[PDB]
Amino acid sequence: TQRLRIAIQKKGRLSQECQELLKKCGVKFNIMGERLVVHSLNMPIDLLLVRDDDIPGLIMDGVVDLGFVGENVLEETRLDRLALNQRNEFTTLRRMDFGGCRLSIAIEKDAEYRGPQDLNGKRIATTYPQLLKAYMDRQGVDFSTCMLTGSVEVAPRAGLADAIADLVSTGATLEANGLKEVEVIFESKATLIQRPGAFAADKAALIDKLLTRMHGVQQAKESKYIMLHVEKLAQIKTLLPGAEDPTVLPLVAVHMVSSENLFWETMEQLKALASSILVLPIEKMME
Amino acid sequence: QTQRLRIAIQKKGRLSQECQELLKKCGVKFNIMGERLVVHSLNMPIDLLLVRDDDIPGLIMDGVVDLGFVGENVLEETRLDRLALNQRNEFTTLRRMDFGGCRLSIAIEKDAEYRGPQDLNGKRIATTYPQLLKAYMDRQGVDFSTCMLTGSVEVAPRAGLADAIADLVSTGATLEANGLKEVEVIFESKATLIQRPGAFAADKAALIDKLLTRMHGVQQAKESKYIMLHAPVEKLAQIKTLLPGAEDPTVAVHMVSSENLFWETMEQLKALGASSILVLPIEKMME
Amino acid sequence: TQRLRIAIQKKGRLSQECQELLKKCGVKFNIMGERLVVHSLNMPIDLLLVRDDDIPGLIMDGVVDLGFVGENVLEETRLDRLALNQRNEFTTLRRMDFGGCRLSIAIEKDAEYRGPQDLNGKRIATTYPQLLKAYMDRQGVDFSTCMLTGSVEVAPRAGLADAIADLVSTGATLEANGLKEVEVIFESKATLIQRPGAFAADKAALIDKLLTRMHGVQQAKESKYIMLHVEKLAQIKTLLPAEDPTVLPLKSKVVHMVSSENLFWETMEQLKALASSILVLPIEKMME
Amino acid sequence: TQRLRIAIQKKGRLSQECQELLKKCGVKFNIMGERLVVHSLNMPIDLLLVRDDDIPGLIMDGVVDLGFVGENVLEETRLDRLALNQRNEFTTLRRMDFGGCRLSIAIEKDAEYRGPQDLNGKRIATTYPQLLKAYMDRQGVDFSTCMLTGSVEVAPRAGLADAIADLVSTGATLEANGLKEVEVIFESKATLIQRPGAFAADKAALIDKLLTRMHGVQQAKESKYIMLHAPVEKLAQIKTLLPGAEDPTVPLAVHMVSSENLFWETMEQLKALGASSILVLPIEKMME
Amino acid sequence: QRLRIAIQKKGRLSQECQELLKKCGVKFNIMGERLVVHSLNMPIDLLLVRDDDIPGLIMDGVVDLGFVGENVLEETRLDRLALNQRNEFTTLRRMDFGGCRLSIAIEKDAEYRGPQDLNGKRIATTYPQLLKAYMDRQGVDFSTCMLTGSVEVAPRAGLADAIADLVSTGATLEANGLKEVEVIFESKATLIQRPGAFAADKAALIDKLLTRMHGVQQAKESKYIMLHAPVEKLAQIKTLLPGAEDPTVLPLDKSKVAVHMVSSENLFWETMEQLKALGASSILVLPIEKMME
Amino acid sequence: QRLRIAIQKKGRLSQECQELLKKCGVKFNIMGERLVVHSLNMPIDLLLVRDDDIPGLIMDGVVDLGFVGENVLEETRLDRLALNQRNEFTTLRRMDFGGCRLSIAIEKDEYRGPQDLNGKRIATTYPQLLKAYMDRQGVDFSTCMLTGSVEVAPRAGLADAIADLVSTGATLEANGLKEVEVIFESKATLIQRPGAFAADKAALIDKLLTRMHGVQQAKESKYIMLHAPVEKLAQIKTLLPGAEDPTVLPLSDKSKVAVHMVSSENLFWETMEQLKALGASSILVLPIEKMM
Ligand SMILES: Nc1ncnc2c1ncn2[C@@H]1O[C@H](COP(=O)(O)OP(=O)(O)OP(=O)(O)O)[C@@H](O)[C@H]1O
Ligand SMILES: Nc1ncnc2c1ncn2[C@@H]1O[C@H](COP(=O)(O)OP(=O)(O)OP(=O)(O)O)[C@@H](O)[C@H]1O
Ligand SMILES: O=P(O)(O)OC[C@H]1O[C@H](OP(=O)(O)OP(=O)(O)O)[C@H](O)[C@@H]1O
Ligand SMILES: O=P(O)(O)OC[C@H]1O[C@H](OP(=O)(O)OP(=O)(O)O)[C@H](O)[C@@H]1O
Ligand SMILES: [Mg+2]
Ligand SMILES: [Mg+2]
Repeated sequence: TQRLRIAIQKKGRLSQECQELLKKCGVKFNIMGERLVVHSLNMPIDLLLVRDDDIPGLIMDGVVDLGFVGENVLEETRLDRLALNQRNEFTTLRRMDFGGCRLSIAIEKDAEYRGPQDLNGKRIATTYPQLLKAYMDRQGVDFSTCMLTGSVEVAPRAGLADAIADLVSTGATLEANGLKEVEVIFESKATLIQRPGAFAADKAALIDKLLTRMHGVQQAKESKYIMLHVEKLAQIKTLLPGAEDPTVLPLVAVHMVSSENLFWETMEQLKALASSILVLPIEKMME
Repeated sequence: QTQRLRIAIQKKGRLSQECQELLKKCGVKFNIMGERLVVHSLNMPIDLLLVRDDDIPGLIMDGVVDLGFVGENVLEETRLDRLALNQRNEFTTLRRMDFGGCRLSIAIEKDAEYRGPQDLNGKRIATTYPQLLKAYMDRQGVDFSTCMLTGSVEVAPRAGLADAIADLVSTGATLEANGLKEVEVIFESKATLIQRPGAFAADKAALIDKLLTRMHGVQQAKESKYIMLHAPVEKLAQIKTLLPGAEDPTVAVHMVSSENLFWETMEQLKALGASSILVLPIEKMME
Repeated sequence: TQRLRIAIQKKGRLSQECQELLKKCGVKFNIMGERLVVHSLNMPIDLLLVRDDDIPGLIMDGVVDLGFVGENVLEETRLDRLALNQRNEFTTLRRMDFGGCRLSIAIEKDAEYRGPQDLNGKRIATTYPQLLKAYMDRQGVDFSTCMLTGSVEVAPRAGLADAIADLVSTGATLEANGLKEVEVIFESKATLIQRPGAFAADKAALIDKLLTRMHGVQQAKESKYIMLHVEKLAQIKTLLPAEDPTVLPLKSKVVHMVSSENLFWETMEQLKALASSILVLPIEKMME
Repeated sequence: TQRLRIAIQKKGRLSQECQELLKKCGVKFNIMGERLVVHSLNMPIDLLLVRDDDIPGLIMDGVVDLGFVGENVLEETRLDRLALNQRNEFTTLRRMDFGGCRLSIAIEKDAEYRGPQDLNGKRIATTYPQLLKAYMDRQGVDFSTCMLTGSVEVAPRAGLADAIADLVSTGATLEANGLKEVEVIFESKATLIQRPGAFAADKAALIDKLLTRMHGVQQAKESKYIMLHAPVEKLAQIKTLLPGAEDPTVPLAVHMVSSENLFWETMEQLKALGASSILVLPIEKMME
Repeated sequence: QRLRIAIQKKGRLSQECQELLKKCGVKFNIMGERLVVHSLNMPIDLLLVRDDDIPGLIMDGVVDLGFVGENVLEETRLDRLALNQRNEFTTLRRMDFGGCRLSIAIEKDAEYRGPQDLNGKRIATTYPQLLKAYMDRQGVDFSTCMLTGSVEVAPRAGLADAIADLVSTGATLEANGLKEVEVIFESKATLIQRPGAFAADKAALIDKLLTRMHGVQQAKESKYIMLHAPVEKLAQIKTLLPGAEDPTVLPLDKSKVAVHMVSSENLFWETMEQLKALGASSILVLPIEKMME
Repeated sequence: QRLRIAIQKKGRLSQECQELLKKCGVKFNIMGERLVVHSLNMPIDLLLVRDDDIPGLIMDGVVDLGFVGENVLEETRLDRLALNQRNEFTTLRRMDFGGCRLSIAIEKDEYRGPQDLNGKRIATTYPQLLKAYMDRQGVDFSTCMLTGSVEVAPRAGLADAIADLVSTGATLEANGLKEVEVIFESKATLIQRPGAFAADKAALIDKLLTRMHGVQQAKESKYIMLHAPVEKLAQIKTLLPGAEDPTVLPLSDKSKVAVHMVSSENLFWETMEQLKALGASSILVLPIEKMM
């Protein structure tokens, strides 16, 4: 009567990473190419392959149960809706470790920027007018907008705007168009959100199972099994944060699980205190 | 000291290449330097702006560019979205292109009955072109709900999001893939060349006029052909009828057609007893 | 079936060139990707996108009306069938100017070959055992076979056979595997064949229309409009071969005419040796 | 002085997975482009990159020593050969954990199938006529065949046959062409077979070394080092949930090696018994 | 014994050279990374070599003809004149391809009124000889920094005040904080011949090939033009197109006449617009595949 | 002021060098064809230069460290010693990548050994390394210096033989030649400009080197767990001279014991087979991501 409906961006780098995570969590399915409803083989789950821009909208209107989407698109649509008294409520279940990107202010290379107040009175081009307003209201700076749905980087050289606010990762497009990033106003990752309202306890249990699995996939990526050699224990313990007590062994030899990746800096700190520092990977876990 | 003529063309898409091709066939020289979105003409006082197609009517309507290449569908949808918010919406149409053809069509599920528009009365319809859909349904006097999606419209029926859809179509591939059939053409679009409203410096006026006359000539050369054939003298008046064109045939008949010869026309000519039908191309012309 | 059914190889260089020719002849259709029956929008025609290997078989069993296929696959299947008294009759409508390739005998680079008789008693690997037999029987030379359905070029170095008979265009694979082409046994192009038996006169008329159009597409590719500059006219006429040249008005000068073949440099040079202001214009479309 | 000759499919899914396994077993070699005989650098082994369809043929004619091939192609060729009294004997050394796929009967979507008997008298298209016959004889149902070398999915919509028997995984091709899978007739994996007859004891020892290593490569894929905390209550139950060879070692803490992959379901079972800090470490290489 | 022709093995210059030999009716197929290539239908061998070695090979008589950038030719001529090595050759024809330009570039945030602003600055280049030729001609002293590539590194790295590189996009310059400020050499590809005497057969062959290349160029440039003009305007139209043969004229009533003729250049729009202005009509331009005066 | 490192701009050698700096915790992103690259998290500049210029730059002190083929380093050292130019530098570490070999090749159709080259003309892009080789074999030859497409020379009648870089024989077979003699086997190397550093910059190079050592040691090393008879333990220890002292745990019973330890090399199958032969069982090898 009702399977769990999950909205994923149809095509994009964000799509593969979302499909990959559902599969790493033991959700089996095949995309029957260009068909946009995908039925899970082994679980009572439907995938809807939609434009990312529509996903907050769908989640907010209860029309799907779960949704994978950029924090940037989500917050922009929430604000566009709050501006029209449209329902804008949802529950955030988990932040992904992917889809990273940032909304940044950019100006022409040949231009001085001491801070946000240097934009007071200038026109700014953006595809994220709401997130730009939120930032400039917070900095108390007045500006004009120039709304373009893309090719934002055109606007300054084209005499359309004094500056822009765009998504950025590399800065290739910026250099190409005579611009430099000068201010991060929003840092986004993908996020997994849930429609508002009540859930059948079966469907509740399913989402809980899925989430616990996602937690495990992340914890295995991050965590590491560390073995080292003597008798300077408590300081070493502090230098390697983790959940459980380290087991201390025979000839001292310490075995334990880090919660974070071991960095070179940390390894170097340990030699400065320790010897035979090993880090083994962890394929799978559940605390 | 003066602002160059600024022309907006879609940055990336089918429509982009065909527009760049035509400016070059009209003797406008320019080279695209990668992801740079302002392009300066080498030999003419012209700038190109490589923007999203959806923003072009917007730009033209706000006078911020001079000329714009855009789908008749995007243009009419944005004119209506704007008239609904008392925003500018005025522009002048210079010329319809012989490219960018496509149609907005209503589609429903394959195994479902459609006698005519009235069968949609009260159904919810998903579309990226809410205004053009409204225009059509008001003309047919049928009431319906909308469901706005920014893309992947074809998802909506199978997903239980809407009873039907209104999408761009050519082949039907996406429709068949998603369990739908086109049942009703509501808008037929080609690309068009529009001009911002208001006054033009007579230099810039003269330039647009030169460009238009050249565009006419590049189209006339595509359409026109030099034809040479042998016929029975008796069949002359009939042959004349079969080949519409501007000038009289010379004497063996030599002449220039205004339309492309189809096979069917050539077969008609052999039937009149004409022989050695040649069609030579015309690279360039000006009546 | 009441629509004309045409078999085309599904995917391959041969596929594009076949679709292209049907479209140049005014047959409109869209491949709805991975769907293997394609219905024409504007003509009573179905396309079946099948393996090339099955097309002679389908044409011979009347199950399709027309078929585009390599002359090599066609003749091999005809012979495999004649060997099992299976129906192997069909009608060839036209040879294509595409799908060119050749079955060639290849041996190891460091090996001597004075002619076919140097293969007498040797084992030969091929995916075309029938065409190989036809060749060797014609040369009266006895040999063993080693049948492999591909990667034929492996056989000598692998000690499977003394030589091979493979399709060739470049010879990349041959050099890579230590071999040289030494003898062309079969030259193939694609060909358009028709099932045997009777046709409804409507369906007959349709195939005839299509063929006349294909003839015109080819004739326009080959032909050229030539204009040049009084004695030696009859000789010039001979040098440029299907109509009288119209004799120019402007003595010192003159000539306008249509060649049936491409003008080659050699021919142009011959003309200067006799002529001046030699022009060649293309012909987009024609019907003699 | 003849090296051990191993046949692997030249190009396909099955190729990479076979090359990968030879390398994981310490056979070094480099593919030099379109070259089809590949010599091992460090072992007395040649690889032959041939069409998969020819591999059972080669193994059965003793012309190669070992062969990697789909169980489906192998059984079809054994039967096609037994039907022509050609040599069809070989020895199966080991079944691979890759190349999974299944031959399935498919019919048109909007058509009823209660079971095999619904096919009695229908024509069926397939590239695997023998495996289809084997299945239908077992179910005692009579049918016609329509042999196609590929694009089988065309046949029903094209009016060439009532149903088909094709390889299937997702169903994409089937949906695209108006068909539904309704009956699995053969489940295949890749398999490693040996030519029949005697082996020199050196070459025997080498195949045995290779097999023992393959066993170890598989055992390392399957096996995992698991570390967890549990109540001493529910220990015997935990033992049952993690099958392996050795007893688990046990301050708190259980260390052991599983013989199977831990699934999420099993990990969830363990948390339910009240176990905590469940780790699974990979094993690159092993030998019991 | 055959005609030996050197062409750059791989590069934009390679395709355009192979294309031209084929358009001239020389048949051959490249079998991958095979570098000595025989023509099927003509007594001609192709050598696929590095562009930098081609002037060298032609100058040492080891090949007969060579396709190469004017820039690498002049750089090697000078490198050789500096070592009293043979630097003599004959130039047969300038190509209408292989365009590129050696330019001086300096840091964006720096003042440059002209070449004299380089006096005493260090300059990086892959073309040390052409750089010297330029600086001698402007009478300016400078230091060099020779690098075989990645020239654009030098200024940002504090290796050099300026650079002289091949320049095309501008992207690399902007990326590295530089601006082109001065063109020192504009190159096209050229076809050169080894020095010495030729067997008259081999002479005749090169002459045939050259005449064919002339024809391929003349067909690119030329157009068959058909128009209507007032008979009074004909002589004037003739004057406006010095690129023309004498037109064949036919009457149509007697006001206008129909003119058919071959231009030597393409008609620009501007010229076509000039013709409408004289009161000509129905100006058509047909392409020409192949031709020979 | 900051540490300047030269790496080949584009080539297989480039990726492997960038990869190693990142595996050593140096953060940076290449913004297209920008050639001076600043590290985000360390006082380190990267220069993306042509490989041929790297020895030159290191030798002229203009950069601090340089990643480069042993072959181009030795060729430029010799080109320079021939012009009394400074050719001094310090070698920090040999890489386990950038393998390739300069080989002599002649026409397929007689070569008994190097003396068969006496008096023949030879084409190469490495004229110095060719001279070094021929001097070492005491053989005289003519040269033909070309910057590339060396394999042309014999078929073209320019030269009797060639000396080229080789990996596959493809180009050789294509052009009617056979490799007959390896004259130089190269790997990439990490070299340092000559002179004094400043103890900050000294400390940094030392940190980087120790990290590179650790990345290599983790590639090579393995955590091995096995069962053996207690009697066989000392013998097993001997068989793995690559080992730490094993932690040994008794089972259940006292017959077999369980041994956990770290090899310095990977275990070959052959070694694992040797261990089963001593009557060890349940030989497991786990990977090691990182170590020190
Ligand atoms: N088959 C087709 N489907 C869609 N648009 C088509 C088609 N054929 C022509 N067009 C034309 O292309 C125009 C824009 O094409 P394009 O594919 O760039 O659109 P888009 O995907 O909406 O782009 P954008 O990134 O601006 O949203 C349409 O407005 C229409 O006029
Ligand atoms: N989804 C799949 N569909 C078909 N075969 C599969 C699939 N997955 C695995 N296989 C296996 O791969 C084997 C051969 O793979 P491949 O795709 O190269 O075959 P092929 O295209 O029939 O090859 P050939 O060129 O020899 O005709 C099959 O016989 C089967 O055992
Ligand atoms: O079915 P065809 O005639 O081949 O046309 C393909 C259709 O698919 C696209 O729209 P769609 O809304 O499906 O794409 P989206 O994922 O961008 O929303 C495109 O705009 C075409 O209309
Ligand atoms: O349906 P899926 O599980 O996605 O499997 C893909 C299908 O593609 C192949 O058939 P195809 O129609 O391509 O036949 P051909 O190889 O002869 O063209 C293969 O036999 C599979 O059945
Ligand atoms: Mg759009
Ligand atoms: Mg197969």
